[PDB]
Parts: sequence; C-alpha cells; structure tokens
Amino acid sequence: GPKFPRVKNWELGSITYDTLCAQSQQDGPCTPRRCLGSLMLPPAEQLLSQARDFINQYYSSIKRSGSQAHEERLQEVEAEVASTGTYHLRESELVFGAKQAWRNAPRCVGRIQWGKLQVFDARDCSSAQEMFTYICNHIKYATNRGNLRSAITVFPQRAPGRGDFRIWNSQLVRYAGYRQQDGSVRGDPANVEITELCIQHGWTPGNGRFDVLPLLLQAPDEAPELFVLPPELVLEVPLEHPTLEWFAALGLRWYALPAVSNMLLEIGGLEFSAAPFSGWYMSTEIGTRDLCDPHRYNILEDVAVCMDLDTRTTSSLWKDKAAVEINLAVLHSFQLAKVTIVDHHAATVSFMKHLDNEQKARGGCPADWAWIVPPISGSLTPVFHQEMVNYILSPAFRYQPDPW
Amino acid sequence: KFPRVKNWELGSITYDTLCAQSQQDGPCTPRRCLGSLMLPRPAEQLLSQARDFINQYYSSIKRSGSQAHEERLQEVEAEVASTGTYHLRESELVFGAKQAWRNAPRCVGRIQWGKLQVFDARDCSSAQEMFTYICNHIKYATNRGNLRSAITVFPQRAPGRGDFRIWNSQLVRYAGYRQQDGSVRGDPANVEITELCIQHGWTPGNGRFDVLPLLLQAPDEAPELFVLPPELVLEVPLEHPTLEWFAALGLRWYALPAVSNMLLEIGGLEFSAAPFSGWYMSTEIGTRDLCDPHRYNILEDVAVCMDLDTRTTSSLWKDKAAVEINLAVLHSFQLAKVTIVDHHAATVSFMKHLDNEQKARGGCPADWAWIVPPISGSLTPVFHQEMVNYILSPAFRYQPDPW
Ligand code: HEM
Ligand code: HEM
Ligand SMILES: Cc1cc(N)nc(CCc2cccc(CCc3cc(C)nc(N)c3)c2)c1
Ligand SMILES: Cc1cc(N)nc(CCc2cccc(CCc3cc(C)nc(N)c3)c2)c1
Ligand SMILES: C[C@H](O)[C@H](O)[C@H]1CNc2nc(N)[nH]c(=O)c2N1
Ligand SMILES: C[C@H](O)[C@H](O)[C@H]1CNc2nc(N)[nH]c(=O)c2N1
Ligand SMILES: [Zn+2]
Repeated sequence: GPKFPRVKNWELGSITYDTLCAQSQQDGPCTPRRCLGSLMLPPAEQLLSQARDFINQYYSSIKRSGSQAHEERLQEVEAEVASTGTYHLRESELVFGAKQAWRNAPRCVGRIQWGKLQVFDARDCSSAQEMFTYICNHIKYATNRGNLRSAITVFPQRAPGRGDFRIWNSQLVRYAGYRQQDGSVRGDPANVEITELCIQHGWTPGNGRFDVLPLLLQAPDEAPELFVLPPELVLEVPLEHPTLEWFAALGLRWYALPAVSNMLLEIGGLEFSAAPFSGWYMSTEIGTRDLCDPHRYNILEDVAVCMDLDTRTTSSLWKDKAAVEINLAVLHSFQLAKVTIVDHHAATVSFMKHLDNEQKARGGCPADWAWIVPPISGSLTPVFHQEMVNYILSPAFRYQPDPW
Repeated sequence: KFPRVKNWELGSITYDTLCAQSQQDGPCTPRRCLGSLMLPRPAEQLLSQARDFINQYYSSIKRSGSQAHEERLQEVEAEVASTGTYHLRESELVFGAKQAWRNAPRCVGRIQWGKLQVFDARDCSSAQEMFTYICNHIKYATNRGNLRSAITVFPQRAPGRGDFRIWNSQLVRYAGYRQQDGSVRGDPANVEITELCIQHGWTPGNGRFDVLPLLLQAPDEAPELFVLPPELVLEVPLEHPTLEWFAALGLRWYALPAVSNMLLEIGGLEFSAAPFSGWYMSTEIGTRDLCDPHRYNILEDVAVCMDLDTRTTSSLWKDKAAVEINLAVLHSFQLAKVTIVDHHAATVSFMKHLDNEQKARGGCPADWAWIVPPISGSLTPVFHQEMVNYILSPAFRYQPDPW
C-alpha cells in the first residue's frame, strides 16, 4: 500500500517504510538499470533555494515554521544573497546545520550521538597560525585526557574568487608513510603522499613505524604552512593482549583521537572547506582495517606466526583467529589506558537504537549497509539483518578534491 | 555511462560495459539506493526475449548468422506466432541453465559456472515422476561426498494451467517444530514448511535434525508427500579439531545444498521447478545456519562451553566462538571427505572469476552485500573490490510461495 520503500529486519521480522527519502534534493549514483551502491566515490538561483530549504529546516527544528521570525530570516537571507552573492549563518544555525550534517551521514555508525557534539565556531580565523591554535584547542578539548568528547571546529566558508581554508592532512593525527628504496613501505602506506608533501615543505622526517605527521595548513591564497603538534597533546595507546603476553612486544600502538579533516561541510548552500571533526573510535577501525588491511600495516601474518597457526593454508582460519585477537587487543588496551572506544557489537546495537529513534522523529534513516556492517563478524551484529535505504540529505559532509 | 570499477587493495580500475545488456530494471533510482533489500517488491515481449536468447546460444557456439541460426529463429517465430509460446532444444536449455548461474549476482561460486550437469525433466507428468528425478539428481550430485553441481529442469510454465512446483525451499531441510511456549525445536526457518508437511499427513519426529519429506506438486493437483530414503541424504556429524567436547553438542549438517523454490527464466520461458545444487561454502553452515539468532542460535552455548566471558560484548566471545564453529565445520567436512570451501578460498576464486568475466564479456554483475562473507569480510579480497549489480537473462528469480 505505502509507495515508499519497505524496509525489513530479517532477524526480528519487523517492517518500516522510509518516508524521509522524499526529502532528498540530490541524486546518488544508482539507476533502475544498475546499482552502484558499492563504489566509494561516485550560482544565484541554485544557492537561494538551498538556503531557503535549510532555513526552513532550522525553523522547523525549533518549532517556529511559518512564523514571522522565520519569514524575516528568509527575507534577510535573500537580501544578503541579492547584494553580495553569498550570505552567512547565525551562530545557532551553524550549530544546528553541523549536527544535522553528522545526523545525515549515511556511512556513520556512530550517529546515536549526533545531538551531543560541541561546535567550535572559528569563522573569525584569518591565518594559518590561528588555524593551528584552533586545532590544538580542539584536540585538547576532544581528547579530554581519555574521556573523549565529540567536537567540530568550523573555519570560514568558501568565498567567491578567494582561496579556501584547507587542512592538507586527511586526519589531524596520522602516522608517516616512508617509501622504501626497496619498494616496501615503512609506517602507514595510506599516508605516503601527505608524508612526501610534508617533507617537500621542509619537515625533517623521522624513521619509525608510528611517527606523528605535522599539519599542513592553508590560509586563503597562501602556500600551506607546516605545524608540528606538541607530543603531549597527541594521546596514544600502546597495544597489548589480555592473555598473550608477547603481543606487547610487537610495539604496536594507535592514537586516541580520530579526527577527520579533509571533508567539506555543506550547509544550506554555504561550503566550509575546513571544518575538522572528531569522535571516538570503533574497535574494528584500528584492529581490523588499519592494522590488518593488506594495503595498510598488514600485521595479520606476523601475529598468526606468533600465535603459531598454520599459515600455509586457508582452511586453518588463521586469518580469522589473528584478526580477533588483534581486535581484542585494541579493546583491552584502550580500556586499560582509560580511553574511550566502542566495540563493533556495542556500536551496531546502538545504531539499531538510533534507527528506531529516527524512524519516529524523521520517518527513516539514510544508511549505507556496506559501511555500517563492520569488517569482522558481520552477521554477528544486528545491522547485517537490517535492510537499509541510502540517500543524500543536506546539510552534509562531502569529499572534496585534494588541495594540491 | 560506463561505470568505473576500482579495487582499493591493488588500485586497479576496470569498466563495466556488460551492464548495457540489462533489459530488466532493479530497485534503485537516482533518488535512493535500495541495493540492500533481499526481495524486489504477450507475443512481442516473448518473441524479442526469445530472439535475444537464441542469438546468445549461436554466438556462444560461434555459429552466429549462419544456417541453423536463421532456421532456428524461424522455428521460434513460427511457434510463437501460432501457439503464443515455444520450446527449447535440450542443448539450448543446457546453455541457458549454465548462463543463468553465470548471471547470478549474489553467487560467490561462479568460477564453476561452466561445470554444470543438466538433467532434462521436461517429460514429467506426475509428482511421482518428479520424485524419481529428484532422487537421481541427489545420488548424482552427492557422489559419495565428492559433490558435483547439477540442475534438474521440470516442465515450463504454461498459459492455461498451474505450475509444477517443489514446495520445499531446499531439497534437504531440517524440521522446525513450534513448541508450547512459542519456542522452536529444530531449524526455525522451516517452521512453515514443517507445518505444511504435517498438514499433508507426515508423521513428525521430535529431534533437532529431522530431514523433512518433500512436498511435490504437479499442475492443479494437491501436492504429494515423499520421504527421501535416508541413505541418499549424506550428513556430516560436526566435531572440532582440538575441542573434544564439541562433538557432545551433537551438531550436524547435510552435505548437499540444493535450492528448489527458484524460478528459472530462459529466453522468456519460465521453469517454475528447476532445483540446483553445488557445494557449501563453510560460512553458510558455520555462521548463518548455526549462529544466526533466528536459526539454531548456538553461539552462546559454544561460548559457555569455551568458558568465555559472556557478560560483555567487549570480550569478543561472539567472534571467538564463531571462528571455532566455522573451524568445526571445515574439519568435519574434511574428515568425512565431502566437498566444502572456506570463505577465503571461495572469494579468492571469485576474484579470478571477475578477471575472466572482464576479458570475456566486459563485466560481471555482483552483489557486494552477498558476495562478502558474514564474518571476516575485510579479511577477504572481495571486500575491497567495487562491484556493479544488474540483471542479465537467463536468470534465476524468486517466485511466490505456491500456498
Ligand atoms: C562518536 C563516535 C563515532 C564513531 C564510533 C563513528 C564511527 C564511524 C565509522 C566506523 C565510520 C566508517 C569509517 C570508515 O570505516 O572509514 C564513520 C563514518 C563517518 N563518520 Fe562517524 N563516528 C563517530 C563520530 C562522528 C562525528 C563526530 C562525525 C562528524 C561530525 C562523524 C561523521 C562521519 C561521516 C560524515 C562519515 C562518512 C565518511 C564517508 O562518507 O566516507 N562521525 N563514522
Ligand atoms: C558449486 C559451488 C557453489 C557455491 C560455493 C555457492 C555459493 C553461494 C553462496 C554462499 C550464495 C549466497 C546465498 C546465501 O548465503 O544464502 C550463493 C547464491 C546463489 N547461487 Fe551459488 N554456490 C554454488 C553453486 C551454485 C549453483 C550450481 C547454482 C545454480 C546453477 C548457484 C546459483 C546461485 C544463485 C541463483 C544464488 C543467488 C540466490 C539469491 O538471489 O537469493 N550456485 N551461492
Ligand atoms: C569522527 C570519526 C569517528 C570514528 N570512529 N572514526 C573516524 C575515522 C573514519 C572516517 C570518518 C569520516 C570520514 C573518513 C574519510 C573521509 C574521506 C575523504 C576523502 C577526500 N576521501 C575518502 N576516501 C574518505 C573516515 C572518524
Ligand atoms: C547451489 C547452492 C550452493 C551453496 N553453497 N549454497 C546454496 C544455498 C544458498 C541459497 C542459494 C540460492 C538461493 C537460496 C534461496 C534463499 C531464499 C530466498 C527466498 C526469496 N525465500 C527463501 N525461503 C529462501 C539460497 C545453494
Ligand atoms: C568496495 C567497498 O565498497 C569498499 O571496500 C568499502 C566497503 N565497506 C567499507 N566500510 C567502511 N566502514 N569503511 C570502508 O573503507 C569500506 N570499504
Ligand atoms: C538485509 C541484508 O541485505 C541481508 O541480511 C543479507 C546481507 N547479506 C547476505 N549475504 C549472503 N550471502 N546471504 C544472505 O542471506 C545475506 N543476507
Ligand atoms: Zn543502489
């Protein structure tokens, strides 16, 4: 009967309909002919309608839709575009749009926390040193000595024919990737290019598997300036296993604060090219993807050898065994170091709770199944059995071209 | 318009040009992707589908545009033109069924698509006959543990009349008995089909692994009930290579995975009963069938057996027990000398399959959420491979339950 997508949970046998998708004003990659769900990467009038939509969302969200303060703000926005081509957000509109952006992000399993985000307004920032300061305050606040708090620092928006504010690094904390003159990679192979870029702008490079990179920060129309994070601010966790005593001797570690810095925050048309945000990790990001991907640290074989497994064949399930212990080592060490982390079971459960809230509040929740299901123990988590609708709402986070 | 398909482990890129051959729409639109849903909710069409298929056949055997090619297109026009339908020649049928497997976007086993034994059962007029055919297929496919893939094609659907159907969703299935307190004894997925069996006069067991009888239906007749001779149903008692206690759980699973509720479409013809079988990939037994909360749900028990900390999700008791259960399965199948494939070997081989398909056809429809195993996904190479999904024909479809 209802002509909205029917959404089923195959474990519990329950059924919903996503009506929220009707609100989507941007096309994704799929068509009736073929599904492109698994791919990672798929102006006056145009700006004004995006701005009107957002202001409408704002007033809705405080329950004053249609009111004269709503029609006045609408008027104020169109007046400001009329004469300058852009406009600006009130403080509390930025706070709402930034949260709304996290809320709308289809690939984030952490959304249950969407309403608990600290928004640092940094639209006054006018230099690269100042960005540094702002970022340090961020890390300091967000890190909070282990008791991690979600936050986002918002720098000034794209302006017409004026350079963007850009953080070159893809995350605020990143280990160096040193290309060897024997093809291989020392450190994190994900970070090869940014390392090369830092060195070229005059960083004296280290030599280790876990060297914290400096920040490359770009004020409008200036070459990027290089900034070393003072070590005492970058909280790391040494990794050790609860029962395998030799795991500590591997000298593996990860940093506490996952802070993404290369995304664009789009709110009602306006684009914030430098709006770094952070939360806390899910255990599989480090334990499974970062440490075990063949194209990352790739420690799987090393660990299984230590665990004395048969690596000559697949049917020993040697990879599955080691993956689990590496993950268990991530959880145990973070717990021991009193640093916030969430395991993939706890995390997905809370995402199911989120789906139920959003069903009630908005009529659905855009979700990307391939990304919400964790990279180990998929069907062991309730999300695997949950059909999901994926679509682009706004405000949003967006990828953007690398500044170089 | 041609999708760029990337492998993020190796950084290699291809292009799907095979998706341009799709003639049937999927559930996605530009507005929203519905790729994670399980079910998707006359003389000119049949004639053109028919044509396209016959072409696929002659081109397949390189005789395209030739003598027997034009003259077979005539046989088909003639036959539809005057009877509103037509019939397939055995070899064309053999080709269609191989191709429907090849086109199956959710199948990880397609490296094998060319090795398929095809039984023509189109001369069947009775559930009786259907059964005899069903037993031959089982005997053949099972081959004393050395599983061989097979399909058995019963007569096509027909305008005037009811379908030949096999009511059971698989050929071998364990009973599910809904007990006093809304509990379930045995396989919870087969409560409905156990109930139907009981309605049509089957005396039920009361164990956890009671092989169900088959309900087979010939057109417009009530279904009939047939009991598989226990010797034709090869079963593997599960044990663990190091945990001596695991066998005491009394767990087991059947060797032959043979699907029987799926419709086979070839050149616009529909085959409502065409059971097919190959061999299990281990995660199906070890992870979905035994650990799914709405299946046998053995995860907690194993874990307690393993003296693991059940109190908390962070001890990874779920993941640990799951690995050992999947191990017990491979060990057991290996010990009983019955074909099985782990999810590492399977996906490795599927990768090779995408490579052949790339050279051979310009693409391969695949369904990322089904190709990636239910545990240890990113530990397998398919996890890092982008994939295009779309519907090619010949095809397997779902069809409504006949009751
Ligand atoms: C609070 C704890 C959080 C957890 C556990 C969490 C978890 C995750 C995970 C596991 C992913 C998939 C990442 C990957 O595998 O690469 C993700 C994606 C994402 N996260 Fe969250 N997150 C959290 C907080 C946040 C915050 C504070 C924001 C921003 C305000 C955020 C925004 C996003 C966005 C936009 C994506 C999509 C990335 C993409 O589109 O490629 N998350 N998150
Ligand atoms: C021979 C070894 C085979 C292996 C290892 C294998 C493996 C699998 C697996 C793991 C699935 C996912 C389904 C699930 O988890 O429920 C699947 C799906 C499928 N398989 Fe295969 N399979 C094999 C043979 C065959 C054969 C012989 C056929 C038919 C000729 C076939 C046709 C299909 C189809 C049509 C699907 C998709 C079902 C759907 O859309 O729900 N497979 N296969
Ligand atoms: C806040 C946060 C929490 C968490 N648990 N993990 C992370 C790290 C995972 C994460 C989250 C968002 C965004 C990204 C990457 C964004 C990104 C950007 C570009 C340009 N290309 C890509 N392929 C990807 C990664 C971040
Ligand atoms: C040949 C084969 C090999 C293998 N390893 N596993 C299987 C079993 C998995 C499998 C494959 C295709 C099709 C199904 C049917 C799933 C299914 C689908 C619908 C709509 N209703 C149901 N009751 C059941 C199941 C079959
Ligand atoms: C091809 C595939 O979409 C790609 O590897 C995706 C799969 N799911 C993912 N899910 C998360 N959370 N992160 C990822 O990087 C990926 N990779
Ligand atoms: C809703 C979700 O798509 C559903 O649980 C799917 C996910 N992936 C799967 N993958 C396989 N191979 N088999 C399945 O039954 C499923 N179930
Ligand atoms: Zn799609």
